[PDB]
Amino acid sequence: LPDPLKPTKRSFIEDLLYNKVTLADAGFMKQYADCLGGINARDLICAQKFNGLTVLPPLLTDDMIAAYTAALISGTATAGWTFGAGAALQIPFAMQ
Amino acid sequence: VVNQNAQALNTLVKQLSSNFGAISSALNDILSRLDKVEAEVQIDRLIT
Amino acid sequence: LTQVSSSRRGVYYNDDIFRSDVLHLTQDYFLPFHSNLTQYFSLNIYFDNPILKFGDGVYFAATEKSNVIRGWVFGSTFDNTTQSAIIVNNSTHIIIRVCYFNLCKDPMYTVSAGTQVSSWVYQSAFNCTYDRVEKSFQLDTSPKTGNFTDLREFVFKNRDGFFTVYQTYTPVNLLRGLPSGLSVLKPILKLPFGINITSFRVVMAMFSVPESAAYYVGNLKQSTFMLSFNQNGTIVDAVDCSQDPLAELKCTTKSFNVSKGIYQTSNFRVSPVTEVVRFPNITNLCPFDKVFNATRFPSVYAWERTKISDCVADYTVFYNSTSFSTFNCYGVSPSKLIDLCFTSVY
Amino acid sequence: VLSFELLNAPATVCGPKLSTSLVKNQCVNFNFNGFKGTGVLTDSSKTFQSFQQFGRDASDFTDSVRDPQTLRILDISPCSFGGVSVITPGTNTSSAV
Amino acid sequence: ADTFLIRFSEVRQVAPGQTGVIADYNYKLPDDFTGCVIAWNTAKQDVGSYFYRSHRSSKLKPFERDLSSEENGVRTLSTYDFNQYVPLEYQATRVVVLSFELLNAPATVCGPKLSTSLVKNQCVNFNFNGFKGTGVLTDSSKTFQSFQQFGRDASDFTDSVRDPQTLRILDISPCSFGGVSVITPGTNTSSAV
Ligand SMILES: *[C@@H]1O[C@H](CO)[C@@H](O[C@@H]2O[C@H](CO)[C@@H](O)[C@H](O)[C@H]2NC(C)=O)[C@H](O)[C@H]1NC(C)=O
Ligand SMILES: *[C@@H]1O[C@H](CO)[C@@H](O[C@@H]2O[C@H](CO)[C@@H](O)[C@H](O)[C@H]2NC(C)=O)[C@H](O)[C@H]1NC(C)=O
Ligand SMILES: *[C@@H]1O[C@H](CO)[C@@H](O[C@@H]2O[C@H](CO)[C@@H](O)[C@H](O)[C@H]2NC(C)=O)[C@H](O)[C@H]1NC(C)=O
Ligand SMILES: *[C@@H]1O[C@H](CO)[C@@H](O)[C@H](O)[C@H]1NC(C)=O
Ligand SMILES: *[C@@H]1O[C@H](CO)[C@@H](O)[C@H](O)[C@H]1NC(C)=O
Ligand SMILES: *[C@@H]1O[C@H](CO)[C@@H](O)[C@H](O)[C@H]1NC(C)=O
Ligand SMILES: *[C@@H]1O[C@H](CO)[C@@H](O)[C@H](O)[C@H]1NC(C)=O
Ligand SMILES: *[C@@H]1O[C@H](CO)[C@@H](O)[C@H](O)[C@H]1NC(C)=O
Ligand SMILES: *[C@@H]1O[C@H](CO)[C@@H](O)[C@H](O)[C@H]1NC(C)=O
Ligand SMILES: *[C@@H]1O[C@H](CO)[C@@H](O)[C@H](O)[C@H]1NC(C)=O
Ligand SMILES: *[C@@H]1O[C@H](CO)[C@@H](O)[C@H](O)[C@H]1NC(C)=O
Repeated sequence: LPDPLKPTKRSFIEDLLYNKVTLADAGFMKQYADCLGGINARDLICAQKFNGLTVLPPLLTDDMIAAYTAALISGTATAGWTFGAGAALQIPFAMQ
Repeated sequence: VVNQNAQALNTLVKQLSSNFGAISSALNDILSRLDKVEAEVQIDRLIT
Repeated sequence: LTQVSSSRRGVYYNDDIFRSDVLHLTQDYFLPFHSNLTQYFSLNIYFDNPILKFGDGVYFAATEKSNVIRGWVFGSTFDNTTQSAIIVNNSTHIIIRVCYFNLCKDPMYTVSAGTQVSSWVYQSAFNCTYDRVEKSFQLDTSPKTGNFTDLREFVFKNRDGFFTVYQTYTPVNLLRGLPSGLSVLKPILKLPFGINITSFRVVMAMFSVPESAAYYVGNLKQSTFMLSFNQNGTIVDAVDCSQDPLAELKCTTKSFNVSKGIYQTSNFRVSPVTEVVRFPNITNLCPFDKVFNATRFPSVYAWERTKISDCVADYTVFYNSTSFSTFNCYGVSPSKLIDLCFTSVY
Repeated sequence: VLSFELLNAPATVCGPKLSTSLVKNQCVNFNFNGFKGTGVLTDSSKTFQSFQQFGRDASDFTDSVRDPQTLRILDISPCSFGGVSVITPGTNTSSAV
Repeated sequence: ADTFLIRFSEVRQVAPGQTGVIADYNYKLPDDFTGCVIAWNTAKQDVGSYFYRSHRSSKLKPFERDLSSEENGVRTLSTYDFNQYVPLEYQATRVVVLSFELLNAPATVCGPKLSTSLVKNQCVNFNFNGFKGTGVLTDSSKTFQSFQQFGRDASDFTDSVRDPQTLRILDISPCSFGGVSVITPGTNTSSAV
């Protein structure tokens, strides 16, 4: 679960799962200012933008997905198997 | 998945250097050498 | 010279082919949507008809009151050394002549209300290469009228030696200005002229000073238009895809109707307007006389080889001297070597 | 029998043509020693050799060119820039985007 | 029927995409030309002095004409002498240039051809003012304009045509009709289908 005493909205294992897939090589998050400068005009991303090959961003961000996972884990811990059928029913974790 | 998408986009970018049977792989040295009578049979090869 | 907006005006038939039930996209010269035309008056309490600019086409819409606007005079310099292509009614016929004209400073007319009719369009003509007279009209109402009644729109296009005229004529009840709406035209004339046209005028009827008239002059520009056709073969809808994002979206989606959502659009936004030319400054004329016209050319089995460098390539000096039996080029076109630069010539 | 050639070298034989002024940061169509194109010219800072006229990309697209006058380096960029999306409701509902 | 008279060596310049003294300053053809060029040598019946523009301030547009016998301070009109006893590259040559167009308009100039009878509801190969094609002809109830000859489909396929003999509208349909399936057992078993 996320730590409320931290600036990040993701947990420790969720932070370790990030910084393991290198997304910088694909150029998913690139500005148009550095492409128009001309100093690094021989990049492999600015040619894709110059030839009309753009990459659209995903709808859901990472913070929303982290909130979804945290909600699912908290519902599993506090309620158990019964929050997927109807309303959430509290039960101690030992009895679950 | 990331490597495959990046490789596909890089291949699509790099596939612009094939002349496809025309006299050049660029549209600027075809339009600045041949007149409009016989330059239309070279641009269509590039488009197709 | 006040400027009035032209809302969805000036749509004609740029192609002579017949099309029905089609959303075909053209790329030709059109009047841009919501463009600002100039307003020329003819009030008495003046008479102005300056030498206008005829570029790739002209949109001419005149709100006449009683036949004040008669016709047009085309040409290039309006002098003794260039041919004009007037289209003027004599109040009974229509004469289309392409001669060497001798027009005055103000080509006025006179009306029969003042008991004086004398066409003063031009002094004399000579070396005329085209002339035709047709009487497909009735005599105009020479007496005047107290308000504007009808508006006539005209478009002239000169291309490949062919002069095409498109016209429309609609009745309104106007007091000042130009109405808003979509107007289509139809071809009536496809004459062969053979002259080049860059400036044109308009002839107006004076009474001894006219009462009231107004005409508007626009210039066509290169643009992309999407047109709609019914089962009759007429245009019922036309959108200029260079003014609004919705117009570009309609052009990209290939339909006049769109649903609710977000779509990616193509680029019909920018267009080049000025040209940049950069050449090295070399002024030496090439030895085209000591290479071509030598004293003794060598025999074929011992042909020589000469190097050419630091030159300018001007074939025009051969135009009034010699005629080549054959001249054929491989690799480059024989018409694009005037403006080319080479690195080594043997 | 004349036999010309075109390379990435300084020219020696050229046709009669008058040079004009240089316009930057605008969508223009240019002409550099018979290399007719269309793009946006920008004062560049890349380094060439002592004889190179125009550089090339990975897709054989000319992006940097040296003008024959003043011997500077100019960068060429496309006139259209990026992707533009239009968000709209239905046409029967409204016409605001 | 554009007609003029040039030297014999310049006939190669009357073509789409050429240069010289004829295709630059005298008479230029458009790039999308659709016509015929005819030229023949008459060095005996054409004797005199004929002029041509040597130099000009600018080139010529397609099918453009200028009769300026003197521009600025110079004539810009050189002359060559046409006679016999002269080299064949320097002899007169009449040139006639034609220009055609095939629109959806009534025909004016046609070739010699004899018209036959009209057969309907049969698979025949037709000919309507040079429009050669195959199909089944039948009477149509569609309404045309006052000038148009053949109306097109949504796939640029001519489905209706007007016969110039009797002014009426005909419909054109393909000879083959739809999909026809064959049901058979194995060949080694039988041959009935
Ligand atoms: C129509 O032809 C005339 C006559 O050649 C052109 O008038 C001159 O054209 C030259 C071409 O270099 C210009 O430098 C001059 O400024 C023009 N005007 C005068 C008064 O000499 C005219 O430009 C041609 N029109 C078009 C649209 O090409
Ligand atoms: C090449 O130059 C020669 C002279 O070396 C030219 O021949 C003569 O040119 C003069 C010029 O004043 C004429 O008056 C003579 O009639 C010419 N004589 C002959 C026999 O031609 C010649 O015209 C030039 N051009 C070519 C293509 O040979
Ligand atoms: C052919 O054209 C050339 C080029 O214009 C003419 O040569 C010019 O002649 C005049 C008059 O003698 C001189 O003032 C110029 O300096 C010449 N120009 C050049 C570039 O040499 C020539 O007279 C024309 N006629 C003939 C018969 O050759
Ligand atoms: C309106 O006229 C002005 C000049 O007053 C001109 O610059 C402009 O292009 C015209 N059109 C529009 C749509 O503003
Ligand atoms: C124009 O040409 C005519 C030809 O008849 C001549 O009479 C007249 O004097 C000329 N006008 C000039 C040169 O101003
Ligand atoms: C009609 O034009 C002719 C010249 O073709 C002229 O002589 C005649 O006067 C004109 N008619 C009228 C009524 O002005
Ligand atoms: C037409 O031009 C020619 C050539 O200059 C001249 O001889 C003739 O007189 C002109 N025609 C008229 C009617 O002036
Ligand atoms: C076509 O135009 C005619 C008049 O020529 C009119 O009666 C008819 O309604 C029009 N048909 C359509 C489908 O627009
Ligand atoms: C949009 O849709 C309506 C309903 O289908 C259709 O009749 C109409 O022609 C369209 N609107 C236009 C082309 O402006
Ligand atoms: C001529 O070329 C030189 C050398 O490239 C350049 O410096 C100069 O600006 C050019 N123009 C003039 C008018 O001297
Ligand atoms: C000639 O053409 C007319 C008009 O289309 C037509 O009525 C006639 O049948 C044709 N044939 C003969 C033999 O007159």
